[PDB]
Amino acid sequence: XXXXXXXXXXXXXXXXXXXXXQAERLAIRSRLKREYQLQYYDPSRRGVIEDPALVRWTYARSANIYPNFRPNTKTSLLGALFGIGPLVFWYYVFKTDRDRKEKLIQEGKLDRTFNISY
Amino acid sequence: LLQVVRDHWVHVLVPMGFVFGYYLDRKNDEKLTAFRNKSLLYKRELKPNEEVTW
Amino acid sequence: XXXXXXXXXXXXXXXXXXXXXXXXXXXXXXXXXXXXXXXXXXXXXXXXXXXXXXXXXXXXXXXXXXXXXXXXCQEKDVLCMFEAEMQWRRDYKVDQEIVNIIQERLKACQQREGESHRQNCAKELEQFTQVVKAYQDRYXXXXXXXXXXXXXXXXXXXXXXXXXXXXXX
Amino acid sequence: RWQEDPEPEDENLYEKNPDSHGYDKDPAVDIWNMRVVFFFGFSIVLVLGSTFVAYLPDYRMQEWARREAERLVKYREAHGLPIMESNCFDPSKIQLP
Amino acid sequence: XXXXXXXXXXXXXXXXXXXXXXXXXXPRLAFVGFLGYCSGLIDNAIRRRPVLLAGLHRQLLYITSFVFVGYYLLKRQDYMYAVRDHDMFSYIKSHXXXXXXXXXXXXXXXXXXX
Amino acid sequence: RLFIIKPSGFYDKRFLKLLRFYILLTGIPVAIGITLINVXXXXXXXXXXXXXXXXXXXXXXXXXXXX
Amino acid sequence: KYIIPTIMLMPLTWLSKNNMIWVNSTAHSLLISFTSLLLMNQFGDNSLNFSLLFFSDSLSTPLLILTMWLLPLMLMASQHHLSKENLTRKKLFITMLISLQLFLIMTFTAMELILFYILFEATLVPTLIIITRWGNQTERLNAGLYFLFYTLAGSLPLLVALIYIQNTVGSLNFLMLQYWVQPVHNSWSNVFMWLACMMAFMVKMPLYGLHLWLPKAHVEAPIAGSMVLAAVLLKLGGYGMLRITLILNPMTDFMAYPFIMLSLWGMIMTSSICLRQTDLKSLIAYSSVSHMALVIVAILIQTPWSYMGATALMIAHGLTSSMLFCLANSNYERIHSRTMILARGLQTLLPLMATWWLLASLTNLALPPTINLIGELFVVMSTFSWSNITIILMGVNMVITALYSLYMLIMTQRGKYTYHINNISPSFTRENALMSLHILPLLLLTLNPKIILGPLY
Repeated sequence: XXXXXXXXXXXXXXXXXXXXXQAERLAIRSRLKREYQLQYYDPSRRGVIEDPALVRWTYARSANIYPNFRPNTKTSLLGALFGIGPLVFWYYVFKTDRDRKEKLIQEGKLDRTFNISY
Repeated sequence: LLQVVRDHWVHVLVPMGFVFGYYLDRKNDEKLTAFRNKSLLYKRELKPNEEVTW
Repeated sequence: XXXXXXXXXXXXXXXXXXXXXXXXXXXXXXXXXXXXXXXXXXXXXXXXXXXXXXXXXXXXXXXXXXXXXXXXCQEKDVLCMFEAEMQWRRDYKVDQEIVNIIQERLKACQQREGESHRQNCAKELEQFTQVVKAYQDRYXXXXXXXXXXXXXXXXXXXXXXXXXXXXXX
Repeated sequence: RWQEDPEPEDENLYEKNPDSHGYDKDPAVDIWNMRVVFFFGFSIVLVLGSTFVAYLPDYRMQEWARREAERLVKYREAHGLPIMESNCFDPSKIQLP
Repeated sequence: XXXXXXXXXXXXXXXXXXXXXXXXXXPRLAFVGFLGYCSGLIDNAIRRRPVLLAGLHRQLLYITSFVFVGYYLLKRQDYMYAVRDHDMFSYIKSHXXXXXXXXXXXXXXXXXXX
Repeated sequence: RLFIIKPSGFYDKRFLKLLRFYILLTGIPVAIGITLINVXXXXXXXXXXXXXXXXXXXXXXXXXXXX
Repeated sequence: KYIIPTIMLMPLTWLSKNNMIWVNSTAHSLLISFTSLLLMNQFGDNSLNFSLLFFSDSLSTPLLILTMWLLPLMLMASQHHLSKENLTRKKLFITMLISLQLFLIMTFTAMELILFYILFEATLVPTLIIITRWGNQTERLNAGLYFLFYTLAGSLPLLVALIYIQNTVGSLNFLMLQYWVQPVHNSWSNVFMWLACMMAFMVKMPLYGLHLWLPKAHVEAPIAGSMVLAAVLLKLGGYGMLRITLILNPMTDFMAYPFIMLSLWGMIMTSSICLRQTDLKSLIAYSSVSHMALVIVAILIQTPWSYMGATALMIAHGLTSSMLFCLANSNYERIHSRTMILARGLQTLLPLMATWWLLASLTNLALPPTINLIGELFVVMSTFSWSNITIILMGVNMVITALYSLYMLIMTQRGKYTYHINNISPSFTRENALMSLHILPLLLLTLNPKIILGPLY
């Protein structure tokens, strides 16, 4: 997704609220980096580190399936039309092609004379 | 003789189990003796050997 | 040999009249490589063929013919059907490779003429069209997977069309 | 409180107190198993088994049908007009309807 | 047949008809004999005893009991299946009208497409 | 001179040596397989006479190892 | 010849001493698998019966050889696991594989439907105990119950189906006797007769609907990766669809028409999800849905060309997906998590295993004729004779077949591995041997694939 102008450096102000906003971002950034620094720079470890953020990322798709979906609303029915719907779409495509083929075999032959495979 | 028998005891059972399976499954053809010379498809008259082939 | 038709004989003769040059590059390389390792390969093949001496004749091809057709015996019984069903499957497996020989006759025509392609031959073209059309009608090719019991119904379907069309005219 | 739940520990053979091995513990068991009988199946099933597969014992009339077809072609070409297929396993059927 | 008509009610084995000949060293008897040995393996799992295979030698009682009862049980099996067939063949012979014979046909069947 | 990047290598190179040692051990019947075509005759195309249908090998063409 | 030496593996593991066990179970199994290729391959025009109806001959089943191929391979990758626990526990879960091997041989050999049924559901029991134990992550029971209540819910209708046929039309038994079968008249009472025979095999061979049986079994790992190879054997274990459709209902294909359309959408939608998924084992689990969906399409066409592609794909998938799961297990034993993004680093840390990663991935695509080109392409060629529209849908699927393989490669082909400190040794001598024992049998099938596809071939 893209707008009329690409967002990279558009609309920026110093102010007072924005100055403290960058201070909030660096506070968590440095906190999570130092616990990595204490784990990386020692020979006593030998192994793969866990990281709680990455495990929760995999847990977002593998789990949290049935805890969700409790508000179905009209959004779930629209997804059903995009799933079960296209299965019914080809039913009026493959049958019409087969009825075109079956009529040709009995009357007015269309199949090639040099055909033997299957 | 003492070194081989004490160490290996289960190692002999598996190849001997194949021979035991070979003998048992082959002898089942003796239960099905019908259609040996009858029905002309691979039928042949005996000259020296008894009942063509087992 | 015998079964495969192919061309009778090829001409292939060089004249070489225009330009002296170094005779011919194709002719000089052909004479040189014939005695270099081609003659040694012919000598080694002859040395192994003579070393065999004693050889078994062997039966190779098996007989077994007819033994009552499937469209003669009826009613569900294992004693009569099994010999008939083996006969139809024998014919079906051979007819799969009968077409292959006739197909290879058309393959031989394409290379030997090249520029002519469809302008000549005609005999191999007519032979292929007759067999494949007969293979399509008689040996399944439309009536699902191979079955001897279903084959009699397929033959009856073609026979019903012949009886209905001729009666009207 | 966990009481007795904490017991998990990381374990790896790698190279330490093993030199170079695949089997866990004992160098005598490792060499005789992981390199001998592990590779004996590599020599019998793969190398000696390559001779079989489909090559050698004919395998469902693949080579037999070629010799059978060629002699049937030359016989039917000399006498008959129709080549192989014309009326497959049908000679005087008792009506249709 | 479920109800007795010719056979005597409440029999130890058969006694009315003895001629049938029971199976000797049958593959069916070997499986019941295997279960007799198998019962003498899992008994040491209940009462904790060293080695299931090389433990107590009271296993011979468990093998013999399965064979002895099994031989009598399979003797009734061969007997009851014989009586079931005997009454079946007698029903065709006596009535004749119930059974019908048909052989050799040339009937048309519907052929499938694709 | 530099110490450079280090891999395991010792476990890796040994497996390829242990694999090929058992290929070479059963590489002898592969070498015999070539000489079986060379020394012993394979097959010749000939019409069968009514005397014997099958003996040792029933119907086998090409390679002595097939029979 | 086949059964009896397989049964003798049970006293072998128990009688042998505690120091050995694994040496005896693997070596003795390899020589039985050699003898299976020695005798079963011999057949005439129509494949003649082996003996009395207990275990019979093979007509169009070279798939038995695959079960014999995995017979030692289901022990090689399970060596990393089970070693930490008790010696009695080791012997138990080798014998559960032996029991699996005992029942799996019986399914493919015995030419039956009545006694085949009590071997069809009999494979579910040892796998249940295998899945419900040794699972490192939780929800073993939310996969273990789903393992049965998908299969048994669909397969128990075979009792009311198969027995109904033998009570009216002769007897099922030999299948070589089964020519008594008359074509179905096609009525509303005959609808549930066809559905009950199909729905049993609609579960084991995953579609678009009722397909969630398979990913739950794969993601929630039983033991390491060697038991996941037995889960591949269960997919091809429902092979009776080759036998039922041809014999029991030859005229019935009008009711097959909606089921093809279901499996056709079980190709685009099943592949689309197999792109943005997190778990490395799940990206094999959903690709195995679509690869086995190709077989279900081929069966319901009933053309002689389609069965050639059907029988090929049963063996093709049986040694390519199992190969992919062994690679997933080799990363699971080092990183201790099935996450694709976290476990990142080939060639730099895993120099020789990366070439095995390439050969396994490309086999999912149509390579030079190994088995999958003889598998997939044969079905696509047969679908055009059914209808012209098919290849427009089937061609899109051929684009996303790369998107299983290459996405599994690229997301591991980054040589960063900053967070990971483990995986010091790349692969043990057994671990590299696992990868060779899956691809090299398929590389030998390049010369002669006659013993890879044979229903009247």
